[PDB]
Amino acid sequence: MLSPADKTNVKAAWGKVGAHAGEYGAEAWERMFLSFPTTKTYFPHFDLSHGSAQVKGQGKKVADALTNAVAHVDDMPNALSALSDLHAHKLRVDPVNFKLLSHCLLVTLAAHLPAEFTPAVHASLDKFLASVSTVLTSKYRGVLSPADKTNVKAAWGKVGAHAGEYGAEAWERMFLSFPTTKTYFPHFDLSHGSAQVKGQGKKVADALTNAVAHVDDMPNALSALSDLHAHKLRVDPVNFKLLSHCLLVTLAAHLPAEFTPAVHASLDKFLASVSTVLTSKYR
Amino acid sequence: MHLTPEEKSAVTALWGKVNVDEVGGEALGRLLVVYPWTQRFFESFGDLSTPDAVMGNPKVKAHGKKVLGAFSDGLAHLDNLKGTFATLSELHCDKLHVDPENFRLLGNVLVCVLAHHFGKEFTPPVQAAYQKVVAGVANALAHKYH
Amino acid sequence: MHLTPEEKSAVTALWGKVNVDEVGGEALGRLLVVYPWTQRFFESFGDLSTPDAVMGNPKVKAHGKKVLGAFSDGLAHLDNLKGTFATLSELHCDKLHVDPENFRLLGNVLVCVLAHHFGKEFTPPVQAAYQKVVAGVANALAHKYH
Ligand code: HEM
Ligand code: HEM
Ligand code: HEM
Ligand code: HEM
Repeated sequence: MLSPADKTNVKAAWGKVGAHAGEYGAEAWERMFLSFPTTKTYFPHFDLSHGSAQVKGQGKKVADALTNAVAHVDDMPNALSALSDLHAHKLRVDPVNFKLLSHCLLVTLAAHLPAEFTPAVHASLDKFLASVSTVLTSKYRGVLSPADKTNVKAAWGKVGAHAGEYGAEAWERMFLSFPTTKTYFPHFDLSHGSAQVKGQGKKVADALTNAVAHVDDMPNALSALSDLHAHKLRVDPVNFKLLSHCLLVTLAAHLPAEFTPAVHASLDKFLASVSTVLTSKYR
Repeated sequence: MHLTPEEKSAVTALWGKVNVDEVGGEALGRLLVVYPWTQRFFESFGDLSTPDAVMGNPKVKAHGKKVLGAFSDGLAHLDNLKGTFATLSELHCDKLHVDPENFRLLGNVLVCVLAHHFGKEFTPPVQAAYQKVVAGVANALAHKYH
Repeated sequence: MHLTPEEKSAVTALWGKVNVDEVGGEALGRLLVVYPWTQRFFESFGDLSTPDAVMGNPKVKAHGKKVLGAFSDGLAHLDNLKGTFATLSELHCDKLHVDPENFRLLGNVLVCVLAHHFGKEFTPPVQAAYQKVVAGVANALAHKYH
């Protein structure tokens, strides 16, 4: 979460950017189109050659929006509310791409701000751009609606006493399908039927049962686990999306009736909210 | 693309039981419901307002069949996915302008649908083989992007 | 690893101007500062309590030089990264237990460091070539994971 020290560093860096915001913004877009060509799929209607008016205009628009973000960093969701709607409902850019632009904005500022681009300012800027990206993508699907909460409680109620059982299967599925997650468990027997995997699955299922019961107050209900993952276990956040998918596959295989398209959508949203809470204190 | 004998056998055995029409329409429909921004490529398909409309939309069903039929042909050439999908790769980049990340989302949705349809038979080792396969196909479809 | 002749030259030309020890200590330290969860492997290095303490840690600096030294060696084998890094891959998986996502984070941090160090000389096409190389290295280090 952005601290006032974080906000102080961003304001200092962006102020130094000043009236170059536009030029630098254009440069950041040019760098992304060259380094990550898949991003050009969102601009078939643009002349993407170097120095093009369209690219310069995109750069300037993005820079002014970032300036507005900087100037209202304590109220970002409301500052960028129109832009969040527009990316969510019209542009419909896949959220992975925001990371790629963020990286190219950091490379641009680094190349232009040798004095200011210290390790702490780098860290603060990275957090700032991830916060912006989160706010720009927060209406793609949105919070958990009352329909969502109903669907989740309906499906999880049906899980019932099998919570532990399905938890263990979810982990088994993940270690087999995504072998890199095994690096966080060098001290376990990971063979099929392992009691260590079973105990891990039940713990996680018990935590999920708690979140379901506290679906309106998850950050407090999950607080100690958020602390633990962030400060001790220190699991890279990419891994939470992998377990979430494996939980979904497990539910699908055991709930033929219950796993409708609508319930699928609600569960995926739920697990992403859980994952967000669990990684909220990493930085 | 390389798999163990154990993996390839599991993939081909299950696929023999897949009705590509029924599964294809299910997979594309769930993609549009679960990840609604993917709707940006199908504005001509009719109303996509609710899961009810998406799932029974006839154009969704038909496109789904086309997509998984092509997927099915890929499974006949697992050792050369890149050469098998080259033309479609180019089509998706140059004519349709589709972000390849969408190939990954569809891959995961497809695995969910297989689990939903086959239940207990879709065991952890079978899933793991399909995860390799859907990633191999997504990588093959992205290969000619520029 | 496939780069054009021009991509390769631009990579090698800039790298000849790099002080590997200084840049290596800078890249590993910013890694631990910007993505602090990566500190998990380095609990035995001493004080990592502040950015200054991280950047001035002599163990961090020495590890940084070790890592970018290996990287440096691989740039001489851009056409055989997988072969070059195979045993290092096995080591990082079987013995060190390093999630390969860390390799990608380090590659992005290295590109930022090069931009900081070389300013306007680190042009968009030169970044593009470095982006391919750091991804190739990451994929090669992750290749033998099982
Ligand atoms: C920090 C991230 C971003 C910010 C602050 C941002 C902001 C903006 C703004 C202010 C506009 C112009 C709205 C207007 O015309 O009034 C815009 C448009 C647009 N954005 Fe985003 N953007 C971001 C990321 C992205 C990414 C990563 C992509 C795609 C790779 C993207 C694609 C587009 C497209 C396609 C347009 C419309 C261009 C046109 O046709 O004029 N955006 N963005
Ligand atoms: C929905 C996401 C997750 C939830 C709810 C969750 C929850 C938990 C819980 C309840 C514990 C045990 C705490 C205790 O002993 O009091 C735990 C431990 C642990 N978690 Fe997470 N976890 C999640 C995701 C992950 C992921 C994706 C990874 C890594 C691939 C991971 C790795 C670990 C590790 C390494 C342990 C400790 C195992 C041991 O030494 O006993 N967690 N988790
Ligand atoms: C396994 C992945 C996929 C395969 C094998 C595949 C295959 C195909 C095939 C065979 C066509 C027919 C073109 C023709 O009839 O000339 C097509 C078209 C198309 N595909 Fe893909 N596709 C895949 C994934 C996707 C995804 C995930 C998206 C977008 C989210 C997508 C969007 C489209 C669109 C928009 C069309 C054209 C439909 C129209 O005429 O309106 N495809 N695809
Ligand atoms: C370009 C990426 C990397 C390269 C080329 C690389 C290379 C190396 C080399 C050459 C060694 C020495 C092995 C030996 O003693 O035989 C090593 C060890 C090690 N690396 Fe990596 N590495 C990379 C990235 C990383 C990252 C990102 C992390 C973790 C954040 C990491 C963690 C470690 C650890 C914990 C050791 C052992 C230190 C010791 O025992 O003193 N490596 N690496």
